Amino acid sequence: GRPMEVLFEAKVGDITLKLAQGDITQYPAKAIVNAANKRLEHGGGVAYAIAKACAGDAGLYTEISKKAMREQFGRDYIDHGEVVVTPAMNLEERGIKYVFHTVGPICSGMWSEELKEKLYKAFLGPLEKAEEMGVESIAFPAVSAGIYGCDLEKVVETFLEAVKNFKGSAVKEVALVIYDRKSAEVALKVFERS
Amino acid sequence: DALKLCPHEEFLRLCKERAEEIYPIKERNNRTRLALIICNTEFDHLPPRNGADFDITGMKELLEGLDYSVDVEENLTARDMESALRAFATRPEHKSSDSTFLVLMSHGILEGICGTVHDEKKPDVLLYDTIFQIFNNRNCLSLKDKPKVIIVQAARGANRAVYKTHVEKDFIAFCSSTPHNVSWDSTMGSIFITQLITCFQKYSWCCHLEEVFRKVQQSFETPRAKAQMPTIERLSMTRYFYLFPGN
Ligand SMILES: N=C1O[C@@H]2[C@H](O)[C@@H](COP(=O)(O)OP(=O)(O)OC[C@H]3O[C@@H](n4cnc5c(N)ncnc54)[C@H](O)[C@@H]3O)O[C@@H]2N1CCC[C@@H](N)C=O
Repeated sequence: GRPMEVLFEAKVGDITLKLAQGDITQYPAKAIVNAANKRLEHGGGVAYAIAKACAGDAGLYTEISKKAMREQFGRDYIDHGEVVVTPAMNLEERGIKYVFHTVGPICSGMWSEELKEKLYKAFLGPLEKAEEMGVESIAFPAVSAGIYGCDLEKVVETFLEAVKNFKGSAVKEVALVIYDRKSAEVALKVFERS
Repeated sequence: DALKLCPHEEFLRLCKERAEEIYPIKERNNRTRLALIICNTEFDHLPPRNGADFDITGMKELLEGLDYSVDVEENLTARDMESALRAFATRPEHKSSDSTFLVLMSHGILEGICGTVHDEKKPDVLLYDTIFQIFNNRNCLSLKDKPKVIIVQAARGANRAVYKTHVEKDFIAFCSSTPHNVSWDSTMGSIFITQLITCFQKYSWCCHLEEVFRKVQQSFETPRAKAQMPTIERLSMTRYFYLFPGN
């Protein structure tokens, strides 16, 4: 498919961390993370892209996701840090087995310690879910850096903090995937400071 | 986009020529209109109603623009919803008022509206009959013979001897039971409240309340939206309610 370009690779413990530029629906990781809302309504953003790539129809993957959410949490909504796991379906041909749905906070141009802790849990949650299931590779989008309007540099910094604080032996590869080139250059600068 | 005002000379004309057919307006200097918004956004056992904060602000500023003093109550149990309504019914400013608005927004079932702690195995429901009974002619004398407008947005999906004709008078309820499907677009909230505010802003200067509600319904009279058509319920008004914005 379209070009996947690794811009940075380093070891955080035994975990190999990569920063890549491209489409997360084409990244070769056993699990990819969705920047969802609390209802798993995949109506726009990377959520719509993942839902359509998995099921052909984004509305179908929304219903599949809502069924999984009730089965896994006993309710029809999730909070920051909680992760719903759904089959990747059509994405299996690219080596992706699961979608991990996470929900970041809505900054809307602001930033606070409350917003950071919510975004931190939304990044750490999928890492801990991968460790619980023995999933060896996981790829992340820039959760909350798009429609929810959190500053990209703060998002990438919070992501790196979750990776550095994560403790796990099953997870061997973590990737952050940025679509547009300008935001990927911003993320690379943050990666190199840290 | 703001509330269009009715000129004062048309306010005196309609009050004089069609006095027997419209609800009387209290003189603005001694008038103390009261309105109440009860909105449940967060629930213990139900999905959150995102966008409700924009609906609260929109409805509050619309009612204040219609010269109502608006009390706002948020995230109440069914017990406390009933207590707030009974307290609102006893307010003395109603004696110096000509009308009132009640705006109730939450999850709903067929028989009533849900409180914050509702669950299907342990229900927390304020029955609709309890709402009308609290404000009827026997229990709320300060609003007797005065129009009582009840706007209800009760999203379905929360659960997976006619003394009434004599006492329940001058009510009108405008109800939307659409399941909560608000988009996660900052510029707006629910489509029902957005259309309600827009039609009030455009038509309150020339149309009475029932005509404004029909303008809202007309905006849903299209194939993609007709399933969500809001309904007029428990109508007991004896006259037309002209808001006369700005008067
Ligand atoms: N219904 C919905 O469910 C989701 C959530 O509610 C909400 C979360 O927002 P989020 O957390 O900021 O995540 P985003 O997707 O916006 O961006 C996340 C970041 O990944 C980038 N990126 C986009 N594509 C790809 C891709 N293929 N590969 C790799 N990276 C990709 C973006 O450039 C960005 O940098 O949006 C969704 N949404 C629409 C609601 C908006 C509408 N109501 C109008 O307001």
